[PDB]
Amino acid sequence: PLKIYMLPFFAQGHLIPLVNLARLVASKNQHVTIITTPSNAQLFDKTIEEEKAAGHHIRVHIIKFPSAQLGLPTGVENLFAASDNQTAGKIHMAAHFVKADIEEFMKENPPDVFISDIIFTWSESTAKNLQIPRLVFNPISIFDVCMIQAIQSHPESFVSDSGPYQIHGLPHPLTLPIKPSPGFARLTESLIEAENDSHGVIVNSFAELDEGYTEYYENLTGRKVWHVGPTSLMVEKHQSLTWLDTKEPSSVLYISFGSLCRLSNEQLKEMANGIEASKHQFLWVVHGKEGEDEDNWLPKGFVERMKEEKKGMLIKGWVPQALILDHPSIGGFLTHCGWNATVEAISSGVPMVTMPGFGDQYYNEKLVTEVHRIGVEVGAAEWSMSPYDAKKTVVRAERIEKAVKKLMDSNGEGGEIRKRAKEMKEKAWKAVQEGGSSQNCLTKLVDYLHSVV
Ligand SMILES: O=c1ccn([C@@H]2O[C@H](COP(=O)(O)OP(=O)(O)O)[C@@H](O)[C@H]2O)c(=O)[nH]1
Ligand SMILES: [Cl-]
Ligand SMILES: [Cl-]
Ligand SMILES: [Cl-]
Repeated sequence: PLKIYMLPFFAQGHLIPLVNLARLVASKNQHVTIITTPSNAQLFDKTIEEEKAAGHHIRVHIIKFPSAQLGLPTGVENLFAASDNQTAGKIHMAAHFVKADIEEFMKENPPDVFISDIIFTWSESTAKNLQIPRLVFNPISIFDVCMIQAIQSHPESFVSDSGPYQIHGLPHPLTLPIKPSPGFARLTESLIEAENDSHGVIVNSFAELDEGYTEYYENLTGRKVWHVGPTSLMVEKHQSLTWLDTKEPSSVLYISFGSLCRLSNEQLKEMANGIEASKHQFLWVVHGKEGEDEDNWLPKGFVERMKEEKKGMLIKGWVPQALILDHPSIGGFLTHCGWNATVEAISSGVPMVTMPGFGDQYYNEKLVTEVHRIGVEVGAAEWSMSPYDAKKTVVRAERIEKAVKKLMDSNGEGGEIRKRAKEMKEKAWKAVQEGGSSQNCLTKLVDYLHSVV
């Protein structure tokens, strides 16, 4: 059994995929330690207790979050607790400050293998000075870094002031309506750089989804890709459901952007008009609007006609999203294309209507709509690097209405996309089931680590 230390970054889209990888590797009779901070460990300690109770050798080593060095108040230890770019940048800076406590812990208790999130750039020098193999963990598909690199390597394609823009050199032709904003290629230098006797990159995706981009990346960097994901699938009555029980199969568009990527008042109004003009049934979940005048973010009397024509339901608060996406009445998912939303949509076979909000979501959109055609693209109006900055432009209602109609209408393109989405669901569960690509690759990874030690 190997001694494997796993270092997640302090963000939910990074933390939970790496924790799930930790549960998978522990389930293969390995000694796994997750190194994290107190507020983050309490997001999954109950799962760890259940794994320990099943005989799996998995534990959490607590390190102090550098709140004092950053001037952050206690309990602000992940991006979900940040509310502005300054705080978000400080949490990114925290990845550098934890280096001393982690290096000290590893010089005293050296493990056999060190697995660290892409962000901890110091992990390379730490593994060399301790003479220990290190693998990088990428919590999303390898397609994103490929799209980024293709953009970076073709600056002549983005010289025009107005789009569309062509992305060349990839397995698929890709287009962008808006050019990437300065700094779009952050947190990729560790992934794009060539190999220096690399043990590979662990990728939270599956081979079928990344097909072609796996080879593009390996050819570009020389580094092996280990597809072991989606790890959230590998480790496997609310009034909304009651309303859905009255609707025809695949007849309801589910709309949810969550809390981080919540839309502006002007954007919510454009959305309601486009959704209403689409004439399709909808389940719209909005966060952070309880006790606010609906006229501030909805058209006049939107909710009145919404219930009179029996078209839509608007929920202000938390909904069981996993059960909603599994309900047969849902026929579409309008969302921001975050990785977790993308994986959940795939796992439920639900086609997406893509409206990316910030960051990696513009690349996730293209994987969904232009590579795999398991969703429909609304059309971005602004490229934002941050979820907290207010957008100077808005996605107009006709674009939202046209995209919903394109997916939800029967006689057209939506039938193919709906069928492709159902087939990707089967491919995703097959990859994580017994004998699937990601289960086989996880076994080969652990075997390879044994021969490296
Ligand atoms: O009303 C809600 C909002 C979110 N979620 C779950 O919370 C995660 C997504 O949270 P959120 O959208 O806030 O995260 P973001 O993608 O914006 O970072 C997923 O597992 C969803 O299933 C949920 O169950 N109900
Ligand atoms: Cl996942
Ligand atoms: Cl917005
Ligand atoms: Cl295989």
